[PDB]
Amino acid sequence: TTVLLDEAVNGLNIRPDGIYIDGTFGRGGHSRLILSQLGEEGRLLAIDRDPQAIAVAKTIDDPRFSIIHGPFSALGEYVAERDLIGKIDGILLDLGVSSPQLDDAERGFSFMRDGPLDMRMDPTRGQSAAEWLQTAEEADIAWVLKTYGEERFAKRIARAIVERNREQPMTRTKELAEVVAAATPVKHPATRTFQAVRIWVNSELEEIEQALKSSLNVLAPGGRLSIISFHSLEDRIVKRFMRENSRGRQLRALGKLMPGEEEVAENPRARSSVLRIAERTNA
Amino acid sequence: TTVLLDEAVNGLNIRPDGIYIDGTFGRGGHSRLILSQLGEEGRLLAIDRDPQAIAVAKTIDDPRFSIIHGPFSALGEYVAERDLIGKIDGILLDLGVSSPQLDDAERGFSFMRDGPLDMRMDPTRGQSAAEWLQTAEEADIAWVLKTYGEERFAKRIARAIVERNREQPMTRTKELAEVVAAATPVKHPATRTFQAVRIWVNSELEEIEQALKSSLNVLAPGGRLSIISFHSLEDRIVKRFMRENSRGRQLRALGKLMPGEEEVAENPRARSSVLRIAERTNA
Ligand SMILES: C[S@@+](CC[C@H](N)C(=O)[O-])C[C@H]1O[C@@H](n2cnc3c(N)ncnc32)[C@H](O)[C@@H]1O
Ligand SMILES: C[S@@+](CC[C@H](N)C(=O)[O-])C[C@H]1O[C@@H](n2cnc3c(N)ncnc32)[C@H](O)[C@@H]1O
Ligand SMILES: Nc1ccn([C@@H]2O[C@H](CO)[C@@H](O)[C@H]2O)c(=O)n1
Ligand SMILES: Nc1ccn([C@@H]2O[C@H](CO)[C@@H](O)[C@H]2O)c(=O)n1
Repeated sequence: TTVLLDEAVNGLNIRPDGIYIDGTFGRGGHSRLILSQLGEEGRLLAIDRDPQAIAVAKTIDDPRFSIIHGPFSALGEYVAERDLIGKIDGILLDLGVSSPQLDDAERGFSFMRDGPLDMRMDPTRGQSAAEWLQTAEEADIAWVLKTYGEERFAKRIARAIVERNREQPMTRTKELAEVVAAATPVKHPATRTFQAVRIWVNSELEEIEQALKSSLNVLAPGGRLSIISFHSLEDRIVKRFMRENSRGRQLRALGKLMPGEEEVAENPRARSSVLRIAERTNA
Repeated sequence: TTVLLDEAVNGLNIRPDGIYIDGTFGRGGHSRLILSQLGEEGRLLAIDRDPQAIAVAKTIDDPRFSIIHGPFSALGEYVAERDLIGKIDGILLDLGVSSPQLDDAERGFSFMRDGPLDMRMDPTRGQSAAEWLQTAEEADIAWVLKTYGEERFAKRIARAIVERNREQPMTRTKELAEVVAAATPVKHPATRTFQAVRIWVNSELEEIEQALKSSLNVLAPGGRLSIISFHSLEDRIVKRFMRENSRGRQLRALGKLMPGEEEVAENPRARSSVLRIAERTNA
């Protein structure tokens, strides 16, 4: 069994007639897993901001299942639209990018394979990486790199980026990667930068914050939160939130699980993953 | 699934040909569960200081299984006796009393049903509760009550106990319970006292400390620690130990799980249980 799949689903404490949210449908792994544990009175409501994820979800032929296209920050609204306030028995969030977003160079997440410098989980709307970098001030880019990338060279990288875009506007991931490599002495030099930019383009951290906030208001008594963070910056947020809300009383923190050596050798990208689980009290 | 059984066993990350220790055999629940996941090359070594537990283990007819009668603090020695140093793939400890110890009034753990004031997990040796209380100084008893019981009234309770034993030596659990109730104003008054005395008679906290210490030396690379604490005083120890030894590098802490509302309503005594999991690194 794995932390990432088996433990995360366990965390939801599924009952057959319960009502669950998969806030990060992706390719339906968790969703299918949850559905297989639901009875005929069970209900699964799924969310994803990525159209391709919606395209997968669309094919699921189950009257108990539905999908919403939008950010999981609007979780509270979705639940209100359906008069489900206080009737959610579990919310699962499997945070970060999907494998298709990573593997399809055209989605523009990769500095390894060339593609449009995009980085949007939802390319239907909002500002792309290229546009953001094309308009942003040096100080802005620097702050993004330091805060979301933990990039020591944020200032010089931001400088080099601004200069480049002043002279020859960047449009492709490989251009960005090459500018970052050049700007830095000498892992790959552009990794943290790409993470920082991605996190900015997608508001990933604030998204998590807002979803966690709304979760308290939508959960039934005994309702579960089962949240997988991909890396430290997300996890910091999940931990802070569970800590603040369980000390005293609206939540009871039920703990935290990380993948062992075997699971990480089996799956490399699980390296920094952290599952956290909590439960809505009666307060 | 439960934290107490399913999650704890998951924590061991069992491979079919691995070598595991169940340090708290009890009635063989975990042991049977582990065995069912072992192949023909697998090995389970079990420990318990309680003869009745040995009497259960004895009936298990499996060449892969063996039982040792002694404190789990001697874990390191047992493993050395068998030339298994560095070859243990997992150690499970399910801490505290067994249900039979609780339910059999004659074992003298209960202030509800009368029995000999004993409280020994291993009645074959060591000093009983009655003997300890019969010889101990007021200040000693007081310290035990405060530290292991978190009993506010430790001083007056210790005083009353000393006086009682000076006049009419206590020999039965109900005598102790009545003395404690009388000594205190007015839950049940004797609960914390009984816990404190039990913990002293059995050295439960130091036992845990020593076993954790030896575990580092016996574990193979990737070897697991899966430890269930029954209450806060044990858990404090497990947490401290995993924290100290994973910051920097001999252990990697893999997290912590607590039972949710449902599991605690299903099982009352799981109320304060905490599962912690770790893994031996290569250091
Ligand atoms: C790590 S994948 C989850 C994969 C899924 N658990 C599975 O088994 O296939 C994360 C998914 O959540 C989506 N996502 C990430 N953040 C989101 C957000 N803030 N709002 C809506 N969807 C989001 C991504 O588009 C991606 O498809
Ligand atoms: C909570 S019961 C474990 C029950 C077991 N997990 C099962 O499934 O049946 C704890 C057992 O561990 C034993 N035990 C507790 N502390 C011990 C110690 N320090 N050394 C050896 N055995 C101990 C007790 O005698 C008791 O039988
Ligand atoms: N609608 C929007 C979207 C993005 N921004 C960008 O936010 C950054 C603030 O550090 C700056 O980089 C700024 O360009 C904005 O100002 N308005
Ligand atoms: N072999 C032993 C066993 C127990 N004790 C008891 O340990 C307590 C120290 O606070 C005191 O209560 C003391 O009686 C001891 O001194 N020697």
